[PDB]
Amino acid sequence: QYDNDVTVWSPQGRIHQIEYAMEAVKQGSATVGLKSKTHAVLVALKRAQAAHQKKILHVDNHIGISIAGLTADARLLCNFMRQECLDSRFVFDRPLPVSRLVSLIGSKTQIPTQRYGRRPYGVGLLIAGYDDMGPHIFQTCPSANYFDCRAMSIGARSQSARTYLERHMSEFMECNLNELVKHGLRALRETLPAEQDLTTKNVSIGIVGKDLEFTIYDDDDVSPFLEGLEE
Amino acid sequence: DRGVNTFSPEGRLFQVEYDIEAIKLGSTAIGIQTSEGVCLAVEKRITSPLMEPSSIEKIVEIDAHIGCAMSGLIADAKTLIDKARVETQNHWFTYNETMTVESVTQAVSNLALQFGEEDADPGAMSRPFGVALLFGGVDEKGPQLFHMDPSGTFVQCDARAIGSASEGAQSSLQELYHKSMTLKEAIKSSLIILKQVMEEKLNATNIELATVQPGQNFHMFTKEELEEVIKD
Amino acid sequence: SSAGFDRHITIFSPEGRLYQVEYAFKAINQGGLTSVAVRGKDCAVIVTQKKVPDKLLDSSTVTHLFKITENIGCVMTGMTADSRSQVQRARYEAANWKYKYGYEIPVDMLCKRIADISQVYTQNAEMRPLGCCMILIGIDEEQGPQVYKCDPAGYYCGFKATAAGVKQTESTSFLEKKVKKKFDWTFEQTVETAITCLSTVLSIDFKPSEIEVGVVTVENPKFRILTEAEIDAHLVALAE
Amino acid sequence: SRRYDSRTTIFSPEGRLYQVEYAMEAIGHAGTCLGILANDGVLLAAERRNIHKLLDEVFFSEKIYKLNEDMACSVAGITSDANVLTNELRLIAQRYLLQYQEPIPCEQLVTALCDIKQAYTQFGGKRPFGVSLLYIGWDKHYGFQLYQSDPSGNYGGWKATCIGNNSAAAVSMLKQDYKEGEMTLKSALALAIKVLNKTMDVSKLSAEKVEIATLTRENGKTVIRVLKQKEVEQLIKKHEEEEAKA
Amino acid sequence: SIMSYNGGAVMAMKGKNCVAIAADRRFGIQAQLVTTDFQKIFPMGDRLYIGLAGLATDVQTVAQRLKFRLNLYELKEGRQIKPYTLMSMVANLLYEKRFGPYYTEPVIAGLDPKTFKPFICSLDLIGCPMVTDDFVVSGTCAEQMYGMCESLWEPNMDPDHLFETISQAMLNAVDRDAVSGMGVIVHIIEKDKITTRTLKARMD
Amino acid sequence: GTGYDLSASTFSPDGRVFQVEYAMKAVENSSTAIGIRCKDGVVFGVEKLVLSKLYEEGSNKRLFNVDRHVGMAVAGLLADARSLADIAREEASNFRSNFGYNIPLKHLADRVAMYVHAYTLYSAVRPFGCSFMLGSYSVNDGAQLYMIDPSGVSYGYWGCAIGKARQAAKTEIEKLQMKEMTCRDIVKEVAKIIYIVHDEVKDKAFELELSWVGELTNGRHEIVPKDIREEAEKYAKESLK
Amino acid sequence: GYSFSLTTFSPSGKLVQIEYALAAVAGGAPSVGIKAANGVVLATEKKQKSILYDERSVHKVEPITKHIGLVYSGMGPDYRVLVHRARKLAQQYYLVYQEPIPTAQLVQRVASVMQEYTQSGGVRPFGVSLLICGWNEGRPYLFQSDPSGAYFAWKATAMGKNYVNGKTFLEKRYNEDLELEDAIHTAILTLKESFEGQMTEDNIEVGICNEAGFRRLTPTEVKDYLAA
Amino acid sequence: SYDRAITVFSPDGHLFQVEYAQEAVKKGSTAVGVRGRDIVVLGVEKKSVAKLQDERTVRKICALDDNVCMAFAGLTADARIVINRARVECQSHRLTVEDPVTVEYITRYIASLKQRYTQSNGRRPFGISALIVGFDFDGTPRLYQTDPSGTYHAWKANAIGRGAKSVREFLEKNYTDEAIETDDLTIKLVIKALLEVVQSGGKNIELAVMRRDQSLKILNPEEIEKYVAEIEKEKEENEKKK
Repeated sequence: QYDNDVTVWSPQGRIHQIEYAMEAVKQGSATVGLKSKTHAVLVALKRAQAAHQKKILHVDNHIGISIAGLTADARLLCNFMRQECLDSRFVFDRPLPVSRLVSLIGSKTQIPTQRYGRRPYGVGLLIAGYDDMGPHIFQTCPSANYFDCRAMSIGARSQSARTYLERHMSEFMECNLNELVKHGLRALRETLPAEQDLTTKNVSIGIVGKDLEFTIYDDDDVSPFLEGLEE
Repeated sequence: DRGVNTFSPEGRLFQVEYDIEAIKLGSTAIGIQTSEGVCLAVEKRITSPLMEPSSIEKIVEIDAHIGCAMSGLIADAKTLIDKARVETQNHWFTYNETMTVESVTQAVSNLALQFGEEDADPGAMSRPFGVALLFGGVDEKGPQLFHMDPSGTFVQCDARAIGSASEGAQSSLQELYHKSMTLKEAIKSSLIILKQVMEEKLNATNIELATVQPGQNFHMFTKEELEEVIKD
Repeated sequence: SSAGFDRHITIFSPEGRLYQVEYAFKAINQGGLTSVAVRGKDCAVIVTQKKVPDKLLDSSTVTHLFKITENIGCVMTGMTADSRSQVQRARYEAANWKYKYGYEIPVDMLCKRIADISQVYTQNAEMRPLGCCMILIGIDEEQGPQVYKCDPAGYYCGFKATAAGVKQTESTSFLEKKVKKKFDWTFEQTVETAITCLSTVLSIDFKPSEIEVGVVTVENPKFRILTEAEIDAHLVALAE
Repeated sequence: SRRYDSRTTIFSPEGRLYQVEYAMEAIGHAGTCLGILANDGVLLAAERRNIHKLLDEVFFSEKIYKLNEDMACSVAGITSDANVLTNELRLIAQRYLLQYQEPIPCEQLVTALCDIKQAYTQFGGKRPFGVSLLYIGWDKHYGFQLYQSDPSGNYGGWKATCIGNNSAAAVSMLKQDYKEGEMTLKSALALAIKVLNKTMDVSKLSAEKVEIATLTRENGKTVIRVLKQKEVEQLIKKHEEEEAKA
Repeated sequence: SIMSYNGGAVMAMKGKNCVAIAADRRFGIQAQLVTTDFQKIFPMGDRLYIGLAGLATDVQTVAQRLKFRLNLYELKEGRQIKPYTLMSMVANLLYEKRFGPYYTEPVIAGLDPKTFKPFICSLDLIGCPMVTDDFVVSGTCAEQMYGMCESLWEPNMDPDHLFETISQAMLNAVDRDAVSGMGVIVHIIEKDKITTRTLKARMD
Repeated sequence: GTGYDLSASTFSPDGRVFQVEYAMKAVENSSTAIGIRCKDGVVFGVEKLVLSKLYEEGSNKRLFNVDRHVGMAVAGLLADARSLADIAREEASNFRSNFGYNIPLKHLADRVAMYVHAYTLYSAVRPFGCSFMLGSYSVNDGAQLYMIDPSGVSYGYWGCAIGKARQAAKTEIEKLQMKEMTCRDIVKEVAKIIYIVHDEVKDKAFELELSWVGELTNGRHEIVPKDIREEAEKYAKESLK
Repeated sequence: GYSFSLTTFSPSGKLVQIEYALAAVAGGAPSVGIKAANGVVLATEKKQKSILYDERSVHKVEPITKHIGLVYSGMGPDYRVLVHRARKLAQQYYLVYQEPIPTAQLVQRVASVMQEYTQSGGVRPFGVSLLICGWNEGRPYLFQSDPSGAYFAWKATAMGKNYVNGKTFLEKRYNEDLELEDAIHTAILTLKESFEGQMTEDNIEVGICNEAGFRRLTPTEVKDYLAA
Repeated sequence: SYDRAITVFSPDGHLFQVEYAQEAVKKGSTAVGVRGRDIVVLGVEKKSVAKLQDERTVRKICALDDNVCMAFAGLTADARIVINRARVECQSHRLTVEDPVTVEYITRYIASLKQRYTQSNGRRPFGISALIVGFDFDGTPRLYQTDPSGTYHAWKANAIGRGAKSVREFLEKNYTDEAIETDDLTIKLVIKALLEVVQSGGKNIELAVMRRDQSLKILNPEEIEKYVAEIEKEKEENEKKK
C-alpha cells in the first residue's frame, strides 16, 4: 500500500498524501480574488453553521490573506509571514515585497513532503498585496507551488466562478473600485445551490491599494456594495 | 498499521475524527450568554451511592472573569486548564490588564495539533486531547462565550450544548433564545432542558451551575442557592 | 529458506545467510560492463570497457578511471553514482593519512579502510550496501606492484590478476591458464595479454576508441592514463 | 520504520506482558539452584551441566559469584545477560560504601536491581533480562538473609527455595521437611543433598555434577567457602549410609 | 601556602627482607590543635600500605576512591594487588586532575607475594614516581629528614635495628617542626607478621 | 507482501532500487526543456503549458539564474527544483567566499549531484523528482554544459532534451551542425524544434521561454531580447508551413 | 538511527537470531586449538579458490599483543572489528596499570561487547566464535567465546564444520603430559580428516604461545612439520 | 531515543492500552478501605501464604509519610516505583512549604503521573489502581481512589481487585451511621466483607488501622482469630433469629 505515508512514490509518480491533502481545500467555504490596474480585492462566504468562524486575516499594511483549509495550520503560516515582514522592516527599513515572501512560504512547505512522520499543510491561500510594480495576487496550495494570476477562486464548486471570470476576463484594468466589487460579488454568487442570495451576514471583503492599507469590512459595512443585483 | 499525522481520502485527519466520537460518551453541559452575563450548567452522571459528589469538579475557574466547562475525558483537560491560567497571569504581568476570552481560547487552541513522532518530543505529545470545552466571561466588549473542539477551530456562539445528547437539546435551545432574554429565564430553560434529557432525576447535587455576570466575579452556586429555583 | 523480514534487511536467516548482500552483488551486472587488472615485474595494468550509443555526448567526462593520488589508481564497476562517493572518500582518507602520519598511504591500508566502511552497512538496517566494486593499483618501495580489490561485503585481498563485472567468471577462467606457464612480463606482456583476454571473452575485434588503460611502472610511478596514439601502436602490434 | 518493530512493551488483551512470561519459560530449563537458611549459617547449592574434557576449577566457581565481603548470588538463567548484573551489583555496593562508609544491606541491593530491569519492560524498546537469581548475605539488622528475584523486577524473601528445572517438585517436598527454628548447618546440607538427588534426573550424584557454598560468621569476620570434592564425597557417602539405615 | 594549611609528615625505609613505614598523628588548622589521633596510613591489601600527607580532605577522598577501585580490581579477578600496579593506578588518579588537582603526596610500601621482595615508592602532586632503595620522604619536614636518614641508614638492617633507626630519625626531625608532631606511629612488615607501635613524643 | 518497493534501503532480488525508477517516471510526464551548446555559448529552450487563461505570462518560471555565469532549466516537480537552485547558489557563494574566485561548472555539478545522491540510500527520505541542467561560458574554459538526474549522475553533453519528448528532440537535433554555427543562427532552430515536437491535439496552447550565455552577453546569463524572440517565432511559424 | 531491538524472545523462551548466527560458524574454515604445558597451539585452514589469488597478503592469525593470540571461525569481515577493539582494550589496560593485560580479562571484555551487540538499536549479532590463547605467570590459557557472549575455559577443543567429529577424535589422544612438538602433530592430523584433496603449506596457518611471545610460523616451518 | 506512539485512539475513542491495563486489576488481590468516624481501616487480603515466606517483605500496605498510607491491587514492580516517587514529592513539599502535605495534593500528583504516561512517546501506562487514606489537619479522615487513566474520586467505602463487585454490592447495603459507632465496629465490617472473596477462612488477612496520631498499626493473628470467632458467633445468633 502506497497511501499511508508521504515518502512512497507510486508506480506512476504520484504521492497520494499530497492529493489527499489537496482534497481538503475542495470542502471549505469558497473565496475569490481578482486584480485591477490599481487595487486588489478579496471576498469570502462565511458559511454559518448558528455561528461560524471568520475567513480573512491581516498580515501587514500592504499584504492580506484569505484561507480555505484547516484553520489551525493557517495561523502558523500567518505568524511566519508576520515575523518575516517584521524582520525585513527591522533590518533594512523597507516593506518586504510579495514575490520573495511567497517564495519563502513555498520553501517552508516543501520539507515535510520529503521525510518521515510529517504531514503536508492542508490549507490553500489567496494573497493580495501592493508594491512598486503595482498590485499583486498570489495563490498557494499544499504542495509548495505558487502561481501569479489575474483572477482566481478556491473552495467547493469553484468551477462556475472560474468560468464566469474567464468570460469576463477582458474587462478589468479600467473598472473603478466599486465596479470591481460588484464584478467579484456577482461572480461569487454562482457558487450557491440556486436557493439563496448573498446577504450581509455572509460576505466579508478586504481591499488594498496605493492609497489604503488593506482595510477589511465586516457584516455591518458591506451593505453599500450590495445594490445593483439581478436574478 | 498507520501513523498519527496521516490523512484520509477526504481531507480529514484520522486521530481527530476518531477522538470526536469519544465526546459522544461523556456527560452534557450547556452554556448561555445574554446582555447581563452568562450561565454554565453541567451534569455529574453519578454511578454509586457511596461516592462523595463534592469531589467532581467539572466547572473550574481560569480567573476572576473567565470560566470553563468540559466534557469528554476529564483527565486530558488538566493539562490545558493550567496553561490558560499561566497565560492570563503573564499577560497581567507584562501589560497590567486582563486577557480577552478570544485571546485565551486562541492560546489554548494553539496547543491542540502539536503531536508527532518525528520531533524529539520533549513535550512527549503523541496524540490529541479528547475533550470539548465551553468558556465564558466578561471582557472590554460585553460578555462572551466560545466553543472549542479537539482540532483547534474555536468559534464564538450565543447558546451551545455539548456532550452525549447534544443533538436534540440544541434544537430546544435554538427555539428558546431572544437577544433581550434575561438571565433567570435562561437558567430555567437550561435546567428544564437538562431535566428532560437526564435519566435519573434532577437534584441540587447532580448539577453544577456558575455565572460570570458583570460587576461580579466567577461564582458557583451553593446547595442552598440552587433548590430555591428548582421548585417549579 | 526464509522467515520474517529476512529478505528486506541485513539479518540472519535460518540457513545462516544474508540475502541482501547476495542481492546487491547482482547490481554490478546491471551496467553491463567489465574490467580487468594484472601485474608483472615492474608494472601494474588495469583495463576496462567503454561504450557510447549516442552521438550528442562529450566523450571526455565519460570515464571510469579516476586518480586517487599521484601514485595510485582505481577502477570502479556497477553503478555510477555510488562509485564517485567511494572515490571522494578514498581521496579524503589518503590526504588525512598523509597529514597525520607524514608519509604517503599504501594501497593495503586504503583497501582496509574502504572495506571496513563498506562492512559497517551489513550490520545496521537503516542503510543499504552500495552496489559497486573498487580495484586499485599502486607501487611501493619493498614489494613493488600491488593490486587490490573490494566487494560490497567487507572482503579485501591481494591478487596477481583479477577481473570484475558481468563476465568475471570466464575472464578469470582464461586468466588462470597463462599464469601456469608464466614468464617475464615486463611491459608488453601485460597490456597485450589483458587485451587478448578481453577479446577472447567478447570476440569483437576491439578498436582504438572503446578502451581506457592506466599504468604505473617503477621507473615512473606517477599515474598516467594514455594517449590514443599509444593504443594505436599496441593494436597494430598484436594484430599481426 | 514501523513494519519491523514488535514494540517490545505492550499490554496483551488480557492484561499480561508476553516477553516477560516467555523468559520465565526458559528460566525453567536452566541450572537447578536451591537455597536454605539455618540458624547458624546460609547454604546455597547448584547443579552443573557441562561434563567433558574441560579446564575445570580454573576460577573460583562456575555458577556462584561474589558481590562484596558479605554477599553472594546463584543466577540460574542466561549467562551472557547475567555477566553484567553482577557488575551492576558490585558498582552499587561500592557506591554505597563510598558514600555512607558502611557495608550495604542486602534488601537495598536487591531493590536497586529489581528497578533496573523494570524500565526494560516500560521504556526503550529492548528485550528484558532473562535471569532469576538467589542472593545470600548477612547484615547486623536482620542477620542472615536469603532473597529471590524474577525477570520483571519482582522479588520476595523466603526460608527455603528452589528455581530452575523441576523447582516445583522441590518446593513441594521441602515445605514438609523443614522445622521452624529447629534447624542447623549440619542437617541443612543433608536435606540439600537429599532433595538434589530426589529432583535431579540422573540416577545419583557423582559429586562432579553438583556445587555447594556456605556463608557463616567466624570470629567477627564473614566466611564464604566452597567445598572440595573430598568434603562433598564424605557428605554423599554419609547420605548413602543414612538412607541405608532404612 | 595551601599544602601547609594543616601539616603532615611521612617516611619509609627498606631493609633486608622487611620494610617499614611511619607517620605523625596531629590534626590542626594552620596554627591550632584539634585532635591527636588522625589516621594517615591505610592498608591496601595485606603486606602493602600507603601513607598520604597534605590536605586532609584530599587525603580522605583519595583513600576512598582508591579503596573503591582496589575492591573492584580484587573482585574482578582474585589476586592481591602488586605495589607497582598501585603506583601506576595512583599516578593515573592524580593526573586525571592535572587542572584542578588534589594536594596530597603519597608514599607506598610493601612486599611481593611471590618472593617477598621489598618495595617503596614516592609520588608527587601530579604523579612523578621516584623509586628509591634507600628511603622516601613526604611532607613539610623533608629537608630535616633527608639530612637525617643520609647519616644513619645502612644497606642491610635487621628488624630491630630497622625499628630503632626510623624512629630516632622521625622523632628528632619533627622536634624541629611546629606544624607536625604530637605522636608517632610505626608499622613494620615481615614475611609472616606485622608489628604496630607508638612512641613517646613531646606534646609542645 | 512483496515490500521490495516501499523503501530505498532495499534491493530487489535482481538488483534495483525501485523507488528511484518510480521517481524518474514523473519527469516523463512533464514538458520539455531542451538546451544546446555552440562555439560561443549555451542556449536553452522551454515550453510552458498555459492551463487556464487566468494565469499571467511570467509565472511558474522554469529558468533560474544560479550565478552571474550559470543558469538552470528544470523539468518535473518545481518545488524540489527551487530547493536545488538555492542549494547551488549557497554552494557557489561559500566557494567564492573561501577561495576567492568564480566556481567552475564541473565542481558545482559534482557537489550538487553528491547532494541529491544522499537520498537514494536511507529509509527516512525519498528521492527527488526533478532532472535539471546547467550551462556556463568563460574565456579560459569556454562553453560548458551538464545535466543531472534524480539518481545523482552528472555527464557532459552537446545537447539534451530532458522531459517527455526525449527521442524526438534528440533525433531532431542530430540533424544539426552547431559546432560550425554561431550564437544567432541557432535560436531559430531551437524554436523550430520546440514547435515541431509539440502537439496541439493532446494539449491546447503553450508559451516559449529562452535564455542566453556567451560572448553576445559577455559572460552574464540573461533573457533573450524581445525582438530576437519575435524573429525566432516568425521563422518558426514560417517553416512550420 | 533505529532505536529498538531485533533479537527478541520467542514463545518457547529462546532467542532465535543467536541460533541463526551460530549456524554461520558451521561453515567457517575449520580451526583447532590445543593446550600443553610449555605453551599452546592454534591452527586454521584456508580455502583459496584460484592460483591467481595471493598468499602473503591475507592473515587469519593476528596477534593482540606480545603474549596473546587469536583465531576465528565464521565471518571474516566481522572479525577485524573485534581484532581492533581488542587491540584498543589491551592498550587501555596497559596505559592504566603499566603491565600487559592477562587473557581472561580480555576474553571477558570482548564477550561483553559481543553481548552488547545483542539488544541494542538496529543491529544483529556477530557471526563468529573466537579462540584466544595466552601465557600468564608461568601457565598457558585457552578460551573460546560465542556470539551470545558466553566464554568457557576449554582444553583441546575444536570448532568449525566437523567439530562433532573432531572433538571425539581429540578426546582419545590427549595425554595431558605432552610437549610442544606433538601437540602440533595432533592439531594437523585432526583437520587432516576434514580436508578435501591434497594438503600443503599454503592451505594452512599456524601459531604458538610459548614463554617467549606469541608467534606465527613461516612456510618453512609448516613445511618442515608437514614432513611427518 | 524511542519516540513512537504506544497508546492511541480507536474508532470509538476507546484507548486500548488503558482498557487492557484495567484487566490486570480484575485478577490481582482484593483490597478494602473504610472511613470511620475517628478511625480508618484497610483490610487488604487475598494473600497466597506458602508457610515459607517472611511476612515483612511482601506487604502491600506502605506508608508514604506519617500522615498518609496506601494500598494497591496490581503489578508490584510499578507500585514500588509510584510509592517512591510519591515519598520524594512529599518530602519536597514539606521542604518548600513549612507544613505537611494533604491527601488531595499527593493524589493529584499520582494522577498526573498516571496520565502523563497515556500521552508520552515510548512510555507504557501503569497497571495499578491505588487506595489512599489519610488524616488531614483538623482530623477529617479521607479515603480516595485512582485508576490507570488518571481519574480520582473520594469514596466512603470502595473496594478494588478481583471480587470487588460483590464487595461493593455487599457494602452499599451495610454501611450505616448506626453501624459505625466505635473503632471495634469499623473493623468487623471489613472482615465480614472479605469473608466472601475469602477462600479458606481468616488465613489470608493483613488488616491495619490508622487513628489520630498513631501513624500506623498492624494486627497479629491472635486478635484476627478472636474477631473471626466473634463474627461466627454473631452469624450463628442471627441464623437462630431467622
